[PDB]
Amino acid sequence: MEIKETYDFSSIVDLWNKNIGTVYPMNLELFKQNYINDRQRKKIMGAFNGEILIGFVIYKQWTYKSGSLKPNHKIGYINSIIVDINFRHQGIGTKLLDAAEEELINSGVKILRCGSDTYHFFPGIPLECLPSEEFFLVRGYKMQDYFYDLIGDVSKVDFKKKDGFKVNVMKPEDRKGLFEFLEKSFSGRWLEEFIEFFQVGMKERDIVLIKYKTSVIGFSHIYDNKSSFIGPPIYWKALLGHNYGGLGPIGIDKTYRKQGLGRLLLYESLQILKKREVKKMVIDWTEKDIINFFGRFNFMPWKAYRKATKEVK
Amino acid sequence: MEIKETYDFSSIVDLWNKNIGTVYPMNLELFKQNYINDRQRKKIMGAFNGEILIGFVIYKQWTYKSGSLKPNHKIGYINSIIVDINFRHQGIGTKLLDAAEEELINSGVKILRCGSDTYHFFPGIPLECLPSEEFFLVRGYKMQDYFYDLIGDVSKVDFKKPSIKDGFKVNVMKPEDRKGLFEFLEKSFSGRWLEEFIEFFQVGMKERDIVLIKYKTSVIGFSHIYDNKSSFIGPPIYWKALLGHNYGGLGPIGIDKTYRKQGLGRLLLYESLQILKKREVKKMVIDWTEKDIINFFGRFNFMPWKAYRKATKEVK
Ligand SMILES: CC(=O)SCCNC(=O)CCNC(=O)[C@H](O)C(C)(C)COP(=O)(O)OP(=O)(O)OC[C@H]1O[C@@H](n2cnc3c(N)ncnc32)[C@H](O)[C@@H]1OP(=O)(O)O
Ligand SMILES: CC(=O)SCCNC(=O)CCNC(=O)[C@H](O)C(C)(C)COP(=O)(O)OP(=O)(O)OC[C@H]1O[C@@H](n2cnc3c(N)ncnc32)[C@H](O)[C@@H]1OP(=O)(O)O
Ligand SMILES: [Cl-]
Repeated sequence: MEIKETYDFSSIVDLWNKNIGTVYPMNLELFKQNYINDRQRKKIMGAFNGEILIGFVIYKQWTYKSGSLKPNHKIGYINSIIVDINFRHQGIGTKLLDAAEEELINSGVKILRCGSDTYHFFPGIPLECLPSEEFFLVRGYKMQDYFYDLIGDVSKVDFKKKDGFKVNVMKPEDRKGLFEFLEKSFSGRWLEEFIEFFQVGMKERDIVLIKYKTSVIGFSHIYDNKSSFIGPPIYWKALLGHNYGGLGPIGIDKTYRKQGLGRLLLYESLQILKKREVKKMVIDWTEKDIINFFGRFNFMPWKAYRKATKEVK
Repeated sequence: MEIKETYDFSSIVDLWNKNIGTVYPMNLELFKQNYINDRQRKKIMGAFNGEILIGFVIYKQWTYKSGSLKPNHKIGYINSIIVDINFRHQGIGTKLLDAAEEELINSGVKILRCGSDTYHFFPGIPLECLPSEEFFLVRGYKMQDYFYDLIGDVSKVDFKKPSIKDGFKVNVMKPEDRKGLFEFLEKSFSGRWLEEFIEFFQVGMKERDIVLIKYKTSVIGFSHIYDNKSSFIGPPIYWKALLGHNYGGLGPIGIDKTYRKQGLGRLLLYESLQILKKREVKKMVIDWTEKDIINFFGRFNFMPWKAYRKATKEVK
């Protein structure tokens, strides 16, 4: 059994699907999009029996800026790790994770996270992967709070509907105002996302803006089967059926919160998706305390993910 | 707004599907199967605006024996409660649960449970219904541990048979094994599983849905398996609308206490799955498992799919 670098994305995707594809169905397009475009220092280590892939870990160090933020080099990530089911409990996972942790630690990482990376597949350890929590815990990762992907069917329910506030799809002329808003209200990871996604296929039609007069005060990113950029809400579209969609992120300026404007933006974003003939759709990577906000629109927790962090000693 | 008894199963199914049908797709065949054949003292109270159902609660008291066991009349169950999305936060849920609880308390109930009933739809509060936990908490229910439904695709993996001791062999049930099945169950699982065997055989369960393990001639264990031909719809295949073409399921599975911890369960499981895999089964579910038993099933590539939280209110 050899441990060595690999970039055979087809072999990886095949193994992923054989092992967890029922719940995290992976296509090669998504895998490539996410891996090739990520700007962090990144590596894939594979476990091999001769030329046959029997497991892999993907891992990253935070070395690229996030909007107005400079990289914190102390932070590393396990994007994913999977050993094939017929090769479990032989030490391969341990060897893979050791290789990745050693490399990260040698490069200055002091805090290791399970998912939550740029171009993540996972916000945290999936509930479907709950048995792996024992493997991580033994290896010094602390199990923290939960995040949730929510699911709803916008075709299924009708909802009932403020001076100077308007919500419309983005037009190309809005670009400048969108970026000023982000620089001001969401200047980290959501800003970085907007910058990078526009360089790899996101259209203005996927963005809804709420304005007060001329000024942008919040946004959503929405998804359907015509979107070219494949974002987290539609990662798992194989489970969502036909005319699938998604929504996230969504944010309002802190100054304008708690007066129903989030609710208006959400309502109008959904109506737009509804008129695009969307049915089943996902809202990604929510905290518990915000579920009810989307739940008023009949969204329910679908998938859960457990945050998990190892402090290097 | 009016609260009254209802048996309009169609309107209930529609309301269910409108509100939670993306993750718990209900149909009338399943609903009727589980509601009508339940033998407990049972009721549905509906909430209505004029003629229109806007909410319901289904609830039960343990009044019917469970195999060798007498009922414990102190246990009541909330089988399900759903208020329509367009009428939430108006106190309808409170009203319905108040009436359900009051009736149950007056018949001698001291322990109220969220799901887990006979002919349940849920083992506990679904994780998809997590925001309800807070609703139940306000009422004095206490949140305990979790159960899981597991999922796998038995078409995608091959396993080496586990190495088997002489005298043991595993076979689909035949119609004469019946006598010795019930002797095994009376001896080894004489509550809920015995009872369900009794009842399920009367409403379409078939020998082909049962696998049995034997030491020479004696029945030492069983599994219940399911596919698109099963006419009894049990827990593993409740949500078969989410499982695609050629769905299946497995559960319960049990080994006589004296034969445990020697690999016999693993053999029973392996062969039960082999049978399924030969029947062209693809995605399948294993229902209502505890955390300590997930990895027994996980060896065969099963993964937790749905989670339910145990929740109990003590009447004071
Ligand atoms: C951020 C994320 O990626 S979250 C998603 C996590 N991934 C998954 O859940 C996918 C499914 N699971 C898996 O792929 C695997 O179960 C993994 C990756 C979690 C673990 O890989 P494995 O190769 O089984 O790990 P490994 O065999 O090193 O360790 C498992 C146990 O077997 C033990 N072991 C090692 N060698 C042997 C042996 N020869 N015989 C028996 N046991 C052994 C290890 O000591 C370990 O026990 P411990 O945890 O008590 O120390
Ligand atoms: C065992 C099982 O069935 S588990 C599955 C449970 N069901 C579900 O999850 C299905 C989806 N959810 C629902 O159908 C609903 O949200 C339910 C059934 C959980 C709650 O129903 P509702 O009718 O909205 O509840 P109800 O209005 O009585 O009270 C809830 C809240 O409404 C508000 N409220 C209560 N009464 C009033 C009133 N008269 N006017 C305005 N607001 C009110 C309170 O904020 C209360 O808060 P709390 O939840 O902290 O107590
Ligand atoms: Cl941000």
